Amino acid sequence: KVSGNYNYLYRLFRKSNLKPFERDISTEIYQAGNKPCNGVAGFNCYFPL
Amino acid sequence: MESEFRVYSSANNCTFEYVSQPFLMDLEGKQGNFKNLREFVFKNIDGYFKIYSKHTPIIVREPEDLPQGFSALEPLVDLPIGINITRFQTLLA
Amino acid sequence: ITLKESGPTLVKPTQTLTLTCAFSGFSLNTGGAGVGWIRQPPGKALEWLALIYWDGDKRYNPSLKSRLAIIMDTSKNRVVLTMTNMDPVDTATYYCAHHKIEYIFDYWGQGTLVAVSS
Amino acid sequence: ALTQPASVSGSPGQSITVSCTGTSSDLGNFQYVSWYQHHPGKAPKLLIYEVSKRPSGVSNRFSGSKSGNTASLTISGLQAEDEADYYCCSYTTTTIPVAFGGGTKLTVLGQ
Ligand SMILES: *[C@@H]1O[C@H](CO)[C@@H](O)[C@H](O)[C@H]1NC(C)=O
Repeated sequence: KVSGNYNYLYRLFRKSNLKPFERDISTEIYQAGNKPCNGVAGFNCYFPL
Repeated sequence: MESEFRVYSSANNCTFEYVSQPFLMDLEGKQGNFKNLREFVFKNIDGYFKIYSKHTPIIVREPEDLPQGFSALEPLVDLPIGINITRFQTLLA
Repeated sequence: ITLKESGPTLVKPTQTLTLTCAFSGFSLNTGGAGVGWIRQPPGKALEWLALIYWDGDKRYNPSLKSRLAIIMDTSKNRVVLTMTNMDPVDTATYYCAHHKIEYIFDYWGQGTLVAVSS
Repeated sequence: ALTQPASVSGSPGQSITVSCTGTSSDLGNFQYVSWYQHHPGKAPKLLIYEVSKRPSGVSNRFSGSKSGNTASLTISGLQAEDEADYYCCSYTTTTIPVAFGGGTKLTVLGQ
């Protein structure tokens, strides 16, 4: 797309690695280790796709 | 009969359909003198699920007393979904 | 293939332009093709206005976002461009065209010219 | 950006060549640049897509080639109705994503 195609998404991180041929369809807010963070985004919390 | 057929309510689009000959049981049934032994092995490997099945027809013995007989299981279903599976469960009567 | 362009001849300085263009015959089962609108006045070269894909995405020229709207029929009949708060420098001719990405404008319509009544 | 000479002239029949160029920083690796022709009172038509690929319906006398930062087209065997408004259109990533020439007006000396 001439100004950018944003219809294709990719994943930057998970909780851990993944076994072969597996599908991680589930999407949720990801926190970093020990900080209590849920519901919305912010510090050490943003949408992984 | 088909008592409470509304255990599944919402559906979107069905893709694969297959009709086969029914599983071998006895005609009707009663309480006591249990005969059929259904046995399945459920396994998951490399993103592939698999169900192995075996069906022993006739048992005439005391209650409990699980036998020492030996039998293998044919490969029934090889299922390439590729997902995390956790909540497979049938319903009894 | 036929492309039909319709628009007003003279418009008021405070009016909004409603250009329409119809296309007959395309391979709609594709990705990246679409319908584009371009204009030029006499005495100055060409400059691009807008382009629409088949997924409903609208791409206008920058800093002209608010005064450009697109009606897409979803019936493969016609595409309407409605532009508000016109300027007498925009009195120009308008071409509706097909837009792939290699062919920047593959087939060109006849277009219509418009001028201000002021 | 993208620029070309405003007008060009020459003897009828042969000996003409029209070029475009632009700044390499604005130019996104210089792919998919096309050459069109505009007529007064007639709809413009496509002649050359992506430098040196020939579409259907055009003659073999039209040719195009690109060297370094400059692209160009040549035509041999000119005629009395071969005066044109040859435009180059290209992709520019930093500014407005499409750029459309600088204006050309070919004239002949047959009269
Ligand atoms: C997914 O796999 C985990 C094991 O990693 C398991 O505990 C869980 O029940 C599975 N299903 C869901 C829906 O999380």
